[PDB]
Order: sequence, then structure tokens, then C-alpha cells
Amino acid sequence: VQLVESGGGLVKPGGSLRLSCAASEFTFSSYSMNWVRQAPGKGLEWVSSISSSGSQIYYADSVKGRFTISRDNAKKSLYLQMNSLRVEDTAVYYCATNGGAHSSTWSFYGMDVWGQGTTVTVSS
Amino acid sequence: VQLLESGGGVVQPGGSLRLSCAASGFAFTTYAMNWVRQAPGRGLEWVSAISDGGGSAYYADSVKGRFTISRDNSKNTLYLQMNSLRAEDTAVYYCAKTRGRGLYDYVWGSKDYWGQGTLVTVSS
Amino acid sequence: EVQLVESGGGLIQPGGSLRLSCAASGIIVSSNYMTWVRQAPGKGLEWVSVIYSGGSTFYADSVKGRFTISRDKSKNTLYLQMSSLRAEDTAVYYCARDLGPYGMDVWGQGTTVTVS
Amino acid sequence: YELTQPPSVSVSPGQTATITCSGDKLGDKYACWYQQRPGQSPVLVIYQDSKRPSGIPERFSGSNSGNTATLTIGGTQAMDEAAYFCQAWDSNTGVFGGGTKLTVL
Amino acid sequence: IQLTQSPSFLSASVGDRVTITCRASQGISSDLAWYQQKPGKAPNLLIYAASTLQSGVPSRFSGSGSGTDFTLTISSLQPEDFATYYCQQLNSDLYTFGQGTKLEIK
Amino acid sequence: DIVMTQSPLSLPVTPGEPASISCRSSQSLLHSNGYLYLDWYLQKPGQSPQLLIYLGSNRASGVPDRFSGSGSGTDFTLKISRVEAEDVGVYYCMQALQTPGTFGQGTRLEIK
Repeated sequence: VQLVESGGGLVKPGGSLRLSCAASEFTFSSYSMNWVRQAPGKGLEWVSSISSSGSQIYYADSVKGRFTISRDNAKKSLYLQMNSLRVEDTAVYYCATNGGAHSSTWSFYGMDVWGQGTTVTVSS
Repeated sequence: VQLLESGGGVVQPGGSLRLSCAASGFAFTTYAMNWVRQAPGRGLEWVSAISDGGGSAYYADSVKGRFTISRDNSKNTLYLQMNSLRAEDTAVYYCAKTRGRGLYDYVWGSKDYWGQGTLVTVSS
Repeated sequence: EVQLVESGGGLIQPGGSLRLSCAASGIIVSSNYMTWVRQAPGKGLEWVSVIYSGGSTFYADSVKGRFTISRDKSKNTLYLQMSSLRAEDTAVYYCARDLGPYGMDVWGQGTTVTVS
Repeated sequence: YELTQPPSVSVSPGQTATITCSGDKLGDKYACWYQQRPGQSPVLVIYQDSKRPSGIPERFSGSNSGNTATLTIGGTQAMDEAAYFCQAWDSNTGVFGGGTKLTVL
Repeated sequence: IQLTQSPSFLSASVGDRVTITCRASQGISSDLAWYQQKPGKAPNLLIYAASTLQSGVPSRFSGSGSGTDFTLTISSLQPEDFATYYCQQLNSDLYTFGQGTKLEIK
Repeated sequence: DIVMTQSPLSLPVTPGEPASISCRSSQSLLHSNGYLYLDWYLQKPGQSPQLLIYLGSNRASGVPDRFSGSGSGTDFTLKISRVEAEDVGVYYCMQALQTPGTFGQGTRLEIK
């Protein structure tokens, strides 16, 4: 598929955002999605992940209780609720497909299709 | 309506404690709860909040990880986990219920009813 | 702001027909519990009827088989079909809004019904 | 769980590069490697510690044993100058390596 | 159910502490509403759920009791505090009232 | 963080006189859904606070009619119709919009 993200903008610490990652084709249904953020000065961080069915949802230790990944295979969209946006969350986020249907098969694949990242900035 | 806060006393610098907010006279099954601290002559400052059925565990930075909260929806009680207590948490602790029971009445917002408070002293 | 206004009562021969009306401003009648309440001269308040927000009806033991409660969604109004009127029906009736654990928060001015 | 990659290594063009990845009992796990050329979204180049995805020339060779994951680039050229992230999965947790920068002269 | 107020005719001067009792015969424990009615007027809520102050009621009015006993307590009388005071069964099917207690500014 | 400053720090006012307490937010607390998420508290001396004003302009159950709130966006004022002898104590405001819940520093209305 062909992936495009949206939603990154200027918010102050503690604010709310809701990113997105839209797909071109309906092959989106067969891909377990991952959210990966890229620091302005460093490499990448894994943020979250979701299964193809959406029933196997995992978060990074630094982000649980704040973010809420969700998808809609009929809408060919991937979202990421972005609450309590906090001092080090400024980054560029990448939505990357795994291919493995469930979390048990994620280690047998890699994140292959990345969309153009969306810049998120938090500051007073 | 009664908000009986239990526990609390003199604990050791870096030691442990757990606080109980036994509530009665109201549902508590659809109501959110808040934890509020006040160091001696230093003003009301926030700590924690929980949703109707737990899971939503909302903390300030100074209690990041170090504090955790829970509720006993059957016995109608509120709890508060403590670890590695510093000298800045020496205070009297108020458990307070949110006004109300609908959404956009933020679980970290208005606090209608407050308790009597128990002093938590960290010293030697 | 929340006002109930009542009309339709009057001096009526025993056993006759009659109807009350209770217009409502602010409250939607079609989704709240509305009750009819009676007060005989020299006596206290007493319940008559309630029609549920879903449309289910209820009347008292002294009321069953005689009165009917009715509504209109277009005019936001409450009605009471008054029939088989005996001498004991001489009273003043108010319309009130029932909220269960909350009491009769709003009330009407009342209309005097006399039987002769 | 952490994966340790050297901050950067460099070789002259046309040489063979060698970039390491360290983890606790990391030879019991599957490791993926990615190429991030500056200003670019990364691309998967090695997965399953031995297999090479479609669209990648065979000079991207990776191997894993013990506590070290290694990637080998024979005949390094100009556009091999990129950030290289050794990846691994442990307990359903996506943990990325430090990311070794490769510089060609 | 049968609700009985006690006693019917009640008299006091301004400033007295009054305790109007509506006695529940079975025991319901949260279902009381206090209805004050100016002579020939529209009643109003005073205390709902038998203990909580209904909004806009002045703070001189209080309610107490739970279970089988119930009371209305007025901390400080006013010359306009004369009315007929009703108790009602909340959360019921017939919404039974009391007979009515007529406080008098006497 | 939303850092809120009260104004003024103290208001000793004789009973029977009117009093206004103002507390301004650093950010905008308006329209999470259309209301002003600032709440007003009174901590009377020696006992625990309860709500005086919620949602900027409205009050909770059983509050004296003398209390009223006003202001929108960043400036908010509490309006006591007639100070009396039971009104002594510190007044707090709180932003109720973002998760870090910050209270004011405490201005007492006292009897001078």
C-alpha cells in the first residue's frame, strides 16, 4: 500500500492530538501497524503496535496510559490518540506495516512500508 | 456521604506505605476519584485520579511510576501505592470524588466532596 | 424558565366529560415523567396518574376505569381525559415532572374543578 | 532489553564494512536491520538474521550468533553512508538498537 | 405504604428550633422529599433524598433521619416560614404523601 | 503546565461589604466543550475545602447565593455579594482542562 500521515502540529505540553496514517489500497487489512517516532536529533523509537484484527494492542513503557492506537480496515485508516502530550514527545512519527497478522508472528517480519512522516512539536 | 481516609503516619525516608479511602453514602461505582496533597502551609496540589472501573491511572510527574492507585469497586474503597518516599511528599492527603458521572465531566476535574485527610510524615 | 400552565377544568355535571391541558415551556413532555396530582378542598395532595417517558401509563386505584392521561408531541402538552365524574372528583389538579429519587422539581399553578 | 550498537564506523569506498549489534542472549532471537540515509525513511535490508528481502543486492550479508548480531557489506559504495539500526523483538516489545552510522570516503 | 406526620398543628415564635416529623411505617431509608406549601400556593422541594439540600433552598432548612425515622429541622424560624409541610414517598408507585403539618408563626 | 496566579494575595474586608477575587490563567481554559473549566474552592480555617464555583460561573449544591463567578478565556473573578463572619479563609482556583491539576496559592478573605 501507499501510506500518507496527517495531524502533526503545534501544541503546548499536556495538550491533545490525534494523528493518522491513511492507506491507498485495501491491502491495509493484512498488515499489522506500528507507530515509530523519529527524534529531531536522534533515530527512531517504537511507539505502539496493533494487530491486523486490532485485538492485539501494545505500547512502549514510556507511553501507556496516554496514547490510544486504533484502526479501521474498512476505512483503510490508522489513528493514534495523543493525550498528555508531554515534553519529549516532539518528533516525526512513522506508520510502518509489519505484515505479520498477530503479535506472535511479528518477529518473523520487519517494518517494510513507511509513509511520509508527520512532524509533531510540543513547546510553550 | 463519608470519605474516611485510613493509613498514614510516620514512614521512613525511602520506605513504603499504602493509604485507604473508604467511601460510603453514594454509588462510587460510576464516580471518579481524586487524590490531593497539601504540604504544611504550601497549598493544595494534585496527585492522582481514576476512572469508574480503574484502568485509567492518571499521575503527575513527581509521582511518575513511584505512585500507583487502585479501587475496590465491590467494597467501595480507594487505594494508593507508595514507594521510595522523599521529603516533599510529607503532607496531608485528601481523597475527593468528582462531581459527577457523565463524560466531559473530566475525571481529573471538579471535586465536589472531600474527606478529612490523614497526615503522612516522612522522617526518622 | 421552566413553567407549566394548566387549563380545561370547570364546573361540570356529575358523570360528565371534561379534559385538562398542561402546556410546558423548557421541559419536553415527550421524554419526561409527568404526573397528575389532586388536592380536594380541605385536604392534602394525592396522586392520580403518571405517563412514562416511553409512553407507558399509570393511574391510581380511585382513578382506574374513569380517567385517561394523554399527550401531544407537537404542542409539548399534557392532557387528562376526565370522565364518569363523581362528587369526589372536586379538587385542584397540578401537573408535575417526576424524576424518581429527585422530587417533583417543577409544578403547575393548578386549576379548580367543581362537580354539581 | 537493550541492543548496543557502536556510535559509528567508517571504511573507504570499495571495501568491506562490518557493523555489530549486542544483546543479552541475542543469538536466540530474530534481528532486523534497516538503512536510514539522511533525510529518508528507513528501509528494511536484513531480517531473520540470515534472509535478504526482495529488491536488495546480495552484498548486504547479515549473521547472528551468541550475543552479537553482525551485518557485512562487501564492495561498499557511496550510498552505503547511512544510519543502520539493528532491531529485535523480545516479549512483544519493539526495541531498536542504537544505530551505527556508516561513513564512506 | 402509610406515611404519618406528627403533629398536625404546630406553633412557635421567630427564632425557635422546630422539628417536624414524618414517620415511615415500614422503613424505606432514602425516599423522602419535603414539600413546603404556602397557604393556597404551589409546593416546592426543600430537602430531597431526605438529607440533601435542594438547590436554591436557604441554608436554614435541614433534614435528617434514615430507615424508619425521618425528621424536618428548621434551625432558625422566619415570619414567612409558616406553611403546610408535606412529606412524600420517593421511588414509589403511588407517591404517597403525608396528611400535612401546618406550622404557624404564632 | 498551566500556571495560575491569583489577584490579590490578600483581601481583608469587613463583614457586610462586597468582595471580588480574581485569578488569571496562563493559557486558555475555554471550550473543551463550550464551558470555562476553572473551579473555585474555599478552605475554611482548620477544615477541608468543598466546591464554591464550578465551570467558572456556576455553583454546586447548597452554596450561599452571595457567591458568583464571572470572566472568560483567561481572566476569572469571584463575586461575593456580602462578606460575613463565616466567609473567612483561603480561596483557590483550579484549571480543569489538562491533566496536571494546579491550584492557586491562596488568598484569604479575613475580617480586619
